[PDB]
Amino acid sequence: GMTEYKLVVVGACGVGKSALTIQLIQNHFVDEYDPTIEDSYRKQVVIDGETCLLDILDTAGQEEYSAMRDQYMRTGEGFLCVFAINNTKSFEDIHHYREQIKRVKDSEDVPMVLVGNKSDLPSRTVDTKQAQDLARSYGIPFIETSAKTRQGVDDAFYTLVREIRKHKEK
Ligand SMILES: C[C@H](Oc1ccnc(-c2noc([C@@]3(C)CCCc4sc(N)c(C#N)c43)n2)n1)[C@@H]1CCC[N@H+]1C
Ligand SMILES: Nc1nc2c(ncn2[C@@H]2O[C@H](COP(=O)(O)OP(=O)(O)O)[C@@H](O)[C@H]2O)c(=O)[nH]1
Ligand SMILES: [Mg+2]
Repeated sequence: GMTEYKLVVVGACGVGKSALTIQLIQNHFVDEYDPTIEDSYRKQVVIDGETCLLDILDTAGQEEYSAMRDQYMRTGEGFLCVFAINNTKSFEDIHHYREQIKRVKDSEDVPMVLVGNKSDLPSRTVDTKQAQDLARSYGIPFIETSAKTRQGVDDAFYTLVREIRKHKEK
C-alpha cells in the first residue's frame, strides 16, 4: 500500500508556511493567503522512486496549549520549523517551536528540518552560518528555501520524509 506521511509546518506568522505548502501542492507561488487559515493538504509525490501520499498541515493562528491542540499537532510524524532569513525574531522563535514539538511527541528524536525561507530576498538579517549551526546543535538538516522561486521546496519536504523513514526503521 501507499505510505502516507503526516508533515506539519510550523513557525512565526509571516515566514511563508502557506507559500511553501502551496508551492508543493499547486506548483505555484501564492503571495497572499489568509494568515488565519490552518488546514491540511494532500499530494501524491515520488520520493526516491516510491510513490507516497503527503498530508501537510499548514499551521496558523493563535498559540494555545489545550489538550485538543496538543493532540492535533501530535498527529504529525515530522515537522518543518520555518523562519524567514530577513526576520531575526522568527529565527529566535525557533527554539520555542522545537521545545513544544519535543513535548507533544514526548521524544528527543522527532523527525525535523530547519527551514530558512525567503532566500530570494536581499534583506538578510540571519546569517547562513548561524542557521547551519542551530541545525547542528539540534542534529537536524538545514534547508534554504524560497517559496517564490521554488528553491529548496522539494528538498525540505522530501528530506523530512526521509527522516521519518529512518526514524521508523529505528
Ligand atoms: C514563539 C511564540 O509564539 C507563538 C505563536 C504561535 N504559535 C506558537 C507555537 N508554539 O508551538 C506551536 C505549535 C503549533 C508547534 C507544534 C507543536 C505544538 S503543540 C501546541 N499546543 C502548539 C501550539 N499552539 C504547537 N505554536 N508560538 C512566542 C514565545 C512564547 C510566547 N509567544 C508570543
Ligand atoms: N519574497 C518572498 N516572499 C515570500 C516567501 N514566502 C512567503 N512570502 C511572503 O511572506 C508573507 C507571508 O507569507 P505566508 O505564506 O502568508 O506566511 P505564513 O503566515 O507563514 O503562512 C507574504 O507577504 C508572502 O508573499 C518567499 O520565499 N519569498
Ligand atoms: Mg499561513
